[PDB]
Amino acid sequence: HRFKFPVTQYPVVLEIFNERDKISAEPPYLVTMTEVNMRKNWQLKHNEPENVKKMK
Amino acid sequence: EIHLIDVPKKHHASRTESYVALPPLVSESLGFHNNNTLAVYQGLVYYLLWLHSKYDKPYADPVHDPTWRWWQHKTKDKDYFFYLFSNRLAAEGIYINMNAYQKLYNMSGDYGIPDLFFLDKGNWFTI
Ligand SMILES: *[C@@H]1O[C@H](CO)[C@@H](O[C@@H]2O[C@H](CO)[C@@H](O)[C@H](O)[C@H]2NC(C)=O)[C@H](O)[C@H]1NC(C)=O
Ligand SMILES: *[C@@H]1O[C@H](CO)[C@@H](O[C@@H]2O[C@H](CO)[C@@H](O)[C@H](O)[C@H]2NC(C)=O)[C@H](O)[C@H]1NC(C)=O
Repeated sequence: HRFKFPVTQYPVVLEIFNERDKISAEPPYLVTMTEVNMRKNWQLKHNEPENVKKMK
Repeated sequence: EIHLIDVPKKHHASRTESYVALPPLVSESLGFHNNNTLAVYQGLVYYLLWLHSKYDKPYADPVHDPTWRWWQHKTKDKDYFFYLFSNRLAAEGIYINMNAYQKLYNMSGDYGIPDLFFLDKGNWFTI
């Protein structure tokens, strides 16, 4: 997949599949992003509701 | 044969208030309880009945079901607490569940015609 210069607000939609259903990723299922090629010119923006302030 | 159907809710008919206080979980592999775990169970049951007594204050309070004022802010941390218990990282291995200690209003349990009935100003029942 090809992208135009600045890629802004690219949505990372994460779906959990559970045989019968596929639900969206929940705040209990906290996640980490890494860049396997070691590049570091990228940013990730996220909202923190008062359900993970302590998990995080 | 004789059968009673369309019976009326025993707890509503007899006007009884019912609470639930399940024991705290333990991370011990065999599942046994220490004396300290039973002490924690004792104190939690006492505090439940203490709120039962303090709910009779004249002022309404914002939310019904007195146990609310006990949990309140802590209800936002449940996952965190549960996490520390699942990986057995939590203090003495005890787990205190919010939903374990609460007053039940509507349950579907034992049935049949209740013994006591209470009536007030023209209200009726059927059997
Ligand atoms: C990530 O980007 C999405 C856009 O795809 C944001 O979702 C929008 O959020 C606003 C609220 O600020 C809503 O009014 C829009 O309806 C949402 N759009 C969609 C498609 O869901 C999302 O808020 C962004 N993430 C963060 C943490 O801000
Ligand atoms: C559970 O039993 C332990 C004993 O196994 C109690 O701990 C003792 O407490 C007394 C306090 O007077 C000390 O003199 C003993 O030395 C303690 N025992 C040990 C092995 O240290 C403990 O108090 C009991 N739990 C509760 C809640 O009372």
